[PDB]
Amino acid sequence: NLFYSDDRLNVTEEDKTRILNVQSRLTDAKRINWRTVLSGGSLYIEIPGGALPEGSKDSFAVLLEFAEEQLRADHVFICFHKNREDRAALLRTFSFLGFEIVRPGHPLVRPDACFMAYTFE
Amino acid sequence: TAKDILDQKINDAFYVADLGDILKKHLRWLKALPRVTPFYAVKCNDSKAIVKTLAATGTGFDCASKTEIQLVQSLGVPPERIIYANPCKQVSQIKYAANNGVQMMTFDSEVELMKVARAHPKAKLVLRIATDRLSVKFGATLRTSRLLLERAKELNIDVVGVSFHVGSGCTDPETFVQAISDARCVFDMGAEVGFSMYLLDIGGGFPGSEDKFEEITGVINPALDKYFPSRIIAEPGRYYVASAFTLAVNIIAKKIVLKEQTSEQTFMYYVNDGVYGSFNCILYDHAHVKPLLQSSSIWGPTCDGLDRIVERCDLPEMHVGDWMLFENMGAYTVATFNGFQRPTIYYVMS
Ligand SMILES: Cc1ncc(COP(=O)(O)O)c(C=O)c1O
Repeated sequence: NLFYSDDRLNVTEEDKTRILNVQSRLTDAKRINWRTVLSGGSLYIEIPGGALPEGSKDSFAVLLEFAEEQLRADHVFICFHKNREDRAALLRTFSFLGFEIVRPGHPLVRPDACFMAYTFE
Repeated sequence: TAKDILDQKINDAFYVADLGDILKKHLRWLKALPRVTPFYAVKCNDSKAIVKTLAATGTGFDCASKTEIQLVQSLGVPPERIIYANPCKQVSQIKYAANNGVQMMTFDSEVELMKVARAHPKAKLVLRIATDRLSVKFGATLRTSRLLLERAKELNIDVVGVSFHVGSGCTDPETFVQAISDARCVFDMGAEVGFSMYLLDIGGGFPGSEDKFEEITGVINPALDKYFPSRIIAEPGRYYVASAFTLAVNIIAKKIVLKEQTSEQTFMYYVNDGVYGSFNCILYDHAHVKPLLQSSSIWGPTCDGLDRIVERCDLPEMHVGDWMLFENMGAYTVATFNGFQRPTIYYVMS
């Protein structure tokens, strides 16, 4: 339904709230899509089955321009099942980015899934 | 030593930190790394005291956010000791750093480059390379490095050096000696593409407990005297602050579990500090914390599935209200209202 498109991104849409399908046509990479969902400022990216395709973070980093710059999101949350098998390495890597683990019960988030929250500045 | 002040407060989870251990370890540092200038990765522990002593000695500061250069600028540290080395940098952060005199900014991709170009084009860029287990990949590969080195020119941006970061869990020194080798090759293509490079940053990852340093530092010193003889900085973290802190947790629940087939008493203690509060390690780096006093399993305040501090340890009975201790809880155990907690720290400077 043609939400946004620039030189590096192609986000088509799926239905309320607003779900987004952001896809990175990066300057030399393979195809990396992120099924996200924007709900009241904050955007919630779902994390693929793993392992991750070779493109991110260069893709995911673009996924933070937008949405900080286009969706004007104050919060971007990631989520993956728990499970999985690399929950550690996952938790660890995204923490290298300004992320942090979210204590269950938060007002901005099910129990089968592990969340992480990155806030903008 | 300070391993008593705990008791002086025993009469709600709290820290005590041997603020001397911070210093002796810095002393140990420049005795083991005389060539390297340490830049504290403040994200490891952004407590003002920890920083204020460190700043007052002679350490630079690897910052990674807006609030972090705040903390360190407010302590009157000159922006010539600040290096902005966040893996993924937001744009507004590039700008804030620009407007505030910080010049050294890392990068490892063209994506990071464009961002730097339109926010702080007059920055002193340091190309972070990828030393050889994590999801995404961090640091440039030896090939893409060159392409970044040219692109930087084709953009007219000053690249002044290279960096790497082996990080924790490096189970072999021959990884350090290799990066410095690759760090040479990159210095070349830079000097070859036409850059007056002079800054080698070797990142951080060196241990902060005795469970070794000089072992890693001793394979380094001959490697630097080799590839880089006549500036070298680092980004340590876990090192400085690990062995300084000791966490005091209070048992806030008790349960006995039996498991009878056809005869096995086991205890479960719940404390007021969890894996979503302080013990990020055990689901991050899969830690193995041993508890100290003054068969069971220790669980956290959140009744969650993996809020499990220790899964199985031989321990005498209690009851509730008792405290337990964990040493070397200084690295990545402090942060806040997302996401809320804030404990209280007792600094003991002899
Ligand atoms: C660029 C950089 N420097 C330093 C650190 C922290 O170093 P240390 O492992 O000693 O805590 C981090 C994360 O590990 C980092 O991303």
